[PDB]
Amino acid sequence: GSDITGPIILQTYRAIADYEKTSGSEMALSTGDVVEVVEKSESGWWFCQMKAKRGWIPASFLEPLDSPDETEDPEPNYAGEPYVAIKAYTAVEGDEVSLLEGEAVEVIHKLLDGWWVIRKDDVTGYFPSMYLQKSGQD
Amino acid sequence: GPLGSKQPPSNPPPRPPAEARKKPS
Repeated sequence: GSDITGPIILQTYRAIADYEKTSGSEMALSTGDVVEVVEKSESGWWFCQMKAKRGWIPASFLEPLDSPDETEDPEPNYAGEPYVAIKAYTAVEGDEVSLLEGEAVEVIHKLLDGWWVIRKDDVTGYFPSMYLQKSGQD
Repeated sequence: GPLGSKQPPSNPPPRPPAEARKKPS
């Protein structure tokens, strides 16, 4: 059930909310359950395998069970980098932002919870990481 | 049938839970 530390180098995480998929993919999450991440990305969607099956689960809803990594540790810099909206979406909440297909913006912080913080026309808010792409520097 | 890598869902993950924010701990 629990051997000595060594050949065990997985990313264990613990959930804290009842998330039942969403679309024709992902995986079911029950508060208290642990997931052994197999693959991870920046889109905010994580790939983890459970005692049964694997899939995609929300990192935000997730909560490190003991993973020494404790998820990527970015730095919220007001400097940020310019990003261009690659998807059409309208703000549904005060925190979230509102952008169209091509409405550039200035990121203020990039997190693994998916919904990134984007300041469009001096309006920092929440907008999916994937919903926009990078387009700064040289 | 390996065609590349594990593609991500077509819909972003739901916002974090209130219990998680109100209580970071």
